[PDB]
Amino acid sequence: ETRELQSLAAAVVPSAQTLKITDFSFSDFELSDLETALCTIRMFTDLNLVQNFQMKHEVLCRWILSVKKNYRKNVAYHNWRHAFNTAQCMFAALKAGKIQNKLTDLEILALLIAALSHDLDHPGVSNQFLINTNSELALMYNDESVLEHHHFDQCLMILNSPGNQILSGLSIEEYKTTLKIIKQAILATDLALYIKRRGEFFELIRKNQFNLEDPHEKELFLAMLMTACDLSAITKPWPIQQRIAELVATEFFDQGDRERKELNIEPTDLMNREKKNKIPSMQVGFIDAICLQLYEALTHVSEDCFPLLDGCRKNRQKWQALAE
Ligand SMILES: CCCOCCn1c(=O)nc(NCCOC(C)C)c2cnc(-c3ccc(OC)nc3)cc21
Ligand SMILES: [Mg+2]
Ligand SMILES: [Zn+2]
Repeated sequence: ETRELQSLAAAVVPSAQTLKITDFSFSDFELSDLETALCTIRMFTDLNLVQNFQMKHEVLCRWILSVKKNYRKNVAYHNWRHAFNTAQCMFAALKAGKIQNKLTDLEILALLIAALSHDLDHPGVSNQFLINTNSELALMYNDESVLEHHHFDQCLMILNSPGNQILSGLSIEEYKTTLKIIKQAILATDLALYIKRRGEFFELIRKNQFNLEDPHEKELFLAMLMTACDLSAITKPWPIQQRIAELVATEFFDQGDRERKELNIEPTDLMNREKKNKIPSMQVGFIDAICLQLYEALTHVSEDCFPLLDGCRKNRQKWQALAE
């Protein structure tokens, strides 16, 4: 929409301080859609991406609105607000968490784009569901990280669309490198790839062998940072985290309803509204098994990332009081 582009491109962009986007405790709940788009421009601006990459304001504005438009409004959790919150957590980890200091402008550019694009056109159903219902997407990508390959395909489509080419000014070598980093960062959002690769990351930290100058270690770190940002709603102050967990559960139960109606199966506990009683004990298990070690490792990388670990520990204690 041309009208929405004009509304955004002609608007004054408030400061990062005013928008509170540097805060790990940030909440999008009170913001209007236009305000989330203004926050997004501010993220690109303050990470020196607009200046460094000579980005055309109108093009960046069109791209943000195209990304926002390509998230489904009938998806409870994996929608524009979650992608926006993931990017905000990336901005906070880069600024407040001091991750910016450890990466190049090209990596930062790729991470912010990947954070905003990582769930593009998420259908609100898991990879397993798409393989189960024999969906065309599952066939296109050989049942491996189906959604994640699709999110990158949607990301590229937007980047290649007329008037949305925010990378048009990059040199050919920079452009190819950025797309490769974006692709790897989006694929990293598949929790199966996080579990597969995390052991190597935790071992590198434990042995003090963690070296960001090594290209293989750099890619591994960017993958871990993507997961940390993706799951970051689990680290928010209790009331904010509780409201998002309700959306997470709503999406899982919506898939379960689809499985009951289309496949005639009793869904897995995670996807079964009738087994909503398992939520608190399952949240404790998931935080302990998946979340804590990741936030611990990121804090070892940069001490300033501690609020993510602190919030995760506080939420674990709260969910446990509900489950016990
Ligand atoms: C609330 C719904 C019930 O959650 C139960 C716990 N739980 C789970 O058991 N399994 C998940 N994924 C599939 C299995 O994965 C294995 C373990 C690798 C799973 C995925 N995401 C969340 C989540 C994320 C952010 C978030 O932010 C607030 N709140 C909850 C929780 C999750
Ligand atoms: Mg995803
Ligand atoms: Zn996500």
